[PDB]
Amino acid sequence: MRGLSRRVQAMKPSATVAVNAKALELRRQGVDLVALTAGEPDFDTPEHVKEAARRALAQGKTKYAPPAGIPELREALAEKFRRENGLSVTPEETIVTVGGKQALFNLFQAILDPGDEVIVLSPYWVSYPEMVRFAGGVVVEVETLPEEGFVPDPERVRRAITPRTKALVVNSPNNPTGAVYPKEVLEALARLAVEHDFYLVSDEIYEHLLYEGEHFSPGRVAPEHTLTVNGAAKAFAMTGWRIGYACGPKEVIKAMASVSSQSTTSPDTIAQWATLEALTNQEASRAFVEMAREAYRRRRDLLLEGLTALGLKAVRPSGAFYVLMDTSPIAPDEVRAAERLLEAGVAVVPGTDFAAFGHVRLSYATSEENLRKALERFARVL
Amino acid sequence: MRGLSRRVQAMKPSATVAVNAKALELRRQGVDLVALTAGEPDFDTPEHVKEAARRALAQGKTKYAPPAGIPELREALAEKFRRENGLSVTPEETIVTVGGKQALFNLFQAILDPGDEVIVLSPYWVSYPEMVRFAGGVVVEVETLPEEGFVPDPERVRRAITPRTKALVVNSPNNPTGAVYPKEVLEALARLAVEHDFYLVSDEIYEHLLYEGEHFSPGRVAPEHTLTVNGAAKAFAMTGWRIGYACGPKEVIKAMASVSSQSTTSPDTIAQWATLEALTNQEASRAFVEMAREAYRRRRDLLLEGLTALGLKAVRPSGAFYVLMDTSPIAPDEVRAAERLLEAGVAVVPGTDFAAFGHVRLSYATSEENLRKALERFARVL
Ligand SMILES: Cc1ncc(COP(=O)(O)O)c(CN)c1O
Ligand SMILES: Cc1ncc(COP(=O)(O)O)c(CN)c1O
Repeated sequence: MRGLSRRVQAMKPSATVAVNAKALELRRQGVDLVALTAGEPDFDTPEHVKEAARRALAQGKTKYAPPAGIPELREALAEKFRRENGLSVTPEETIVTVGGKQALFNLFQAILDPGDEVIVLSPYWVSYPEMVRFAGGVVVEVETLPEEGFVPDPERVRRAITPRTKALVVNSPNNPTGAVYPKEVLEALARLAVEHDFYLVSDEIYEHLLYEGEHFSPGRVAPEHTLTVNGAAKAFAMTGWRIGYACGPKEVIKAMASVSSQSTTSPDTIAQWATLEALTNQEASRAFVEMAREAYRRRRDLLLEGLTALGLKAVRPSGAFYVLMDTSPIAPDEVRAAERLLEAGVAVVPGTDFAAFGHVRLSYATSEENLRKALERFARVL
Repeated sequence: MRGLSRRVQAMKPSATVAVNAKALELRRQGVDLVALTAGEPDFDTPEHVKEAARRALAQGKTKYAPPAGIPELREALAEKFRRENGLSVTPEETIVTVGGKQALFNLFQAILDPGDEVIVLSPYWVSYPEMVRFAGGVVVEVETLPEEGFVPDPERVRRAITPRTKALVVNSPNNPTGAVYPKEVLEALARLAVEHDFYLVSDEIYEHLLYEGEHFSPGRVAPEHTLTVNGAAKAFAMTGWRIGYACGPKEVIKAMASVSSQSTTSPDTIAQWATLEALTNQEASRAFVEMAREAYRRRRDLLLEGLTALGLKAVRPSGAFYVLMDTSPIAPDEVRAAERLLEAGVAVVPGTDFAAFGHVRLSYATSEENLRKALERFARVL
């Protein structure tokens, strides 16, 4: 017989991706709207990275790369995790994937048997629950509170652990909250994984878009229980290049490259060499990162001051480029609230699927002009 | 508890990929060996395609593309399947994936429930069985005979159909056999799918590397049951670019883009624009294709004549760039036979995992010099 599988029938395709398409299609309709839905830098990818790509193209580096990635990138990855994060990985405990998303997807497909539980901290990124269930696992949510700055309380987390717990997913800096969890809290979560024997999956793609505090890698504390996921996407404005990377226990990494060989073979060879440049050319990349960070910081402060002045509540973010705004003043719920905003000319992502009810997610990864323009419309809505 | 999943523990990572790494590492050791294991063109990707890429880089086309692919490529895809294959698809029934492999992987994840059977014709490509089982399906093998030119007998196929049959996988031109199935046989297989109500998955990536006969797309006969898989990899020497495409029933295509959104988001944006050029610039691409085909043809004939002279058997291929060679004269089995050849300085892929026992797979996608050099070593082994 014909027909789709149950797993695909159960799955929700990316909600953030979906709302972006809608806001983009509305502008084609000539509709004047300010989109605050983007989850990607407005800056183009730095020139040094583009040159590395042109150089690869010219050198004929267009053939298949190994499932785990070109050796050269793996060595630079080992160096980056070591130098920037304190992790003691070897190139063999490193892997390159089609974006950080495929690092996570291949991760779950490699460690989840049907029924295995995965603890997810809410508000969580739209994709965690979907990937966990597509692999057959069960999502166990542990709540994070705004009054606690959206930082996890390791005690609420311990109370959600069961004999079925296979993994715990931490994301700092956080999407959609923008929170940066303290070293102490991360060490605590890392200890729970060691004590109870399960995997800590640390999603660090926003590590460089930090404005206050410091970035701590739990993998320093629990090295054989931790899988660190990262990527070139946010740090270098390389979202469309599709290059992510991860490190951790050699056996899990080796399992992940196996899934890669039977699905995508390996990521784009040109994009791989381009990324090698972003990582090794420290002077040039550090320069881009410093420049983008200060621009985002400047946009964060601008946005937050405006919300405060309009009497809209929002926990002050310390990383990433998102803000969860309490929509109570606008409507009784995020869906109706997001509808009103769209009608006022501003597109936001409702917090429904992030489990951030009563809130809406804003992105300050656009021009100051757009931010100011959005703030005016918020005003009239109120 | 910690531990890998049972599905990943059951899976065999790509065998062809593995033997290539070994032959490549041996040459680094300074070992003098001729590798006939490659499954990729020796030609670099044509200039027009590289230019389209440079133009995209320069225009800042580095952001996320939609899960199904940039609209422009989908429209050109609809035009290609229509113009080149006789398929009546629309852009909405088209999808771009990270290589043809992800088209197939996402396919099976979207239509296979545990226990669903998928008929696979042997010798089959190493990855079909692995992908089928990773999604929970069961592989039902239907044998193809050398004495019948490795062309499937639709009657043996009908006798393998059961109430559990969800799909049938056809691959023409074929890897590893190089056989090109006749229009009649393809129409017959397409009818079985309609009659018994199941999916026909037609893997056509080698459509342009055809030396004798014509390429028929079964999707013309059973359009609502067929999923045509293809890619830029073989036709344009774009293996490392990771761009594949497929068309078929809108609901299945839409399910495939959903899996993409929760795994890789979308393929490389730069590689997508590069591919748009390969498809629309017909004069330039047609020129590359004609040139490469005649070079492969010239290498096929060279290889085959040499085998014939050494008294080694092999069915004469009409497409792709592989040849299944009967290794009886060399050893009692492909594994021992592949071992002897390696020591004689020639690396081949044993037919074990292709279910082509007693055979070894050779690739004539290298210089005439390499082919001649390999033929000398075959001589001394005998
Ligand atoms: C929290 C989080 N983790 C992982 C990713 C993966 O990103 P990509 O596929 O673009 O690397 C994203 C995308 N922004 C993200 O927001
Ligand atoms: C029979 C067959 N089908 C599909 C593919 C997919 O190729 P790719 O991922 O490089 O597009 C290949 C690779 N050569 C193949 O041999």
